[PDB]
Amino acid sequence: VKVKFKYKGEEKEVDTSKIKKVWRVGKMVSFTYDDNGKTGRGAVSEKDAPKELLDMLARAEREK
DNA sequence: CTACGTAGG
DNA sequence: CCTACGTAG
Repeated sequence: VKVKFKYKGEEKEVDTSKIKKVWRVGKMVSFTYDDNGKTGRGAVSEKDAPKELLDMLARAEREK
């Protein structure tokens, strides 16, 4: 149910509902996410990015 | 080793 | 300022 990525040498999983912001960098989907009020950072490839997330990205792009 | 987007302490 | 991320150049 969550986004799986690697950040600074480790695998992580975050529930989409935790995403704050998302944007595109080449083929990479980059983002920030809530970690208790603290702001995490994560990135994953679009091939490994899950629909919902891709959906958030689209809207964000559409908007702006 | 550079580029690309964006924010973090 | 500048790294971190995935992928290409």
